Amino acid sequence: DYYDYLFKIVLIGDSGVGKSNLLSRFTRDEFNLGVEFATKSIQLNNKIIKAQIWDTAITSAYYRGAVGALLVYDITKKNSFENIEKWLKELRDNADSNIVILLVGNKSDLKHLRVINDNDATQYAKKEKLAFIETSALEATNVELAFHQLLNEIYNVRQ
Ligand SMILES: Nc1nc2c(ncn2[C@@H]2O[C@H](COP(=O)(O)OP(=O)(O)O)[C@@H](O)[C@H]2O)c(=O)[nH]1
Repeated sequence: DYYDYLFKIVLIGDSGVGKSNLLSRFTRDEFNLGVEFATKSIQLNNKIIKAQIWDTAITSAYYRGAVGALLVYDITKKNSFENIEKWLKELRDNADSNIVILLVGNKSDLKHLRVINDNDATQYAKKEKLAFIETSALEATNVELAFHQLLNEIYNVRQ
C-alpha cells in the first residue's frame, strides 16, 4: 500500500446474474464456472484509490459507508431486469444520498439468448439518471470500463 483513498463499493442484484464473478474478474482476473469482499488499487495526478468491493450470497450494516454501487442484471433473464427497481429502492432506503450508481447488464457473450434490448435498458438508466454498460465476466468484456467509470466518478463527486 500506499493508497490515498479507500472507496467502498457494493454489488447488488438477483442471484445468478454474475456478481461474484464480476468481483473475481476485476480484483484477481479470475472466473469460476456469507458476505465477501476483495480489493484492488488503481492510480490516476498520481493519486491511488483502493476499491473495496462487496457482494452477498445486515442490510443497514452492508450499505453503511458505501460510496458506489453496481446494480446488476442478466441480459438473458427478463425477471432480473424487472427486479432492478426493487434493488434500487433498497439502496435508496439504506445508502448515502451522494452514492454513485451504475446499471450493468451482464452475460453479453450469450448473444443468441438476449431478451433485454440495449435501448430499453438505456431508457430506464436515463430515467433514473444512471450510466448503463453491458459486461461479460466470462470473456472480461467491459469489466475494467465499468469499474473505472464508477471509481473516477466517485473521486470527482468527492473532490
Ligand atoms: N456465459 C456467462 N456466464 C456467466 C457470466 N458471469 C457469470 N456466469 C455464470 O453464471 C452463474 C452465476 O454467476 P455468479 O457469479 O455465481 O452469480 P451471483 O449469484 O450473482 O454471484 C455461474 O455458473 C457463472 O459461471 C458471463 O458473463 N457469461
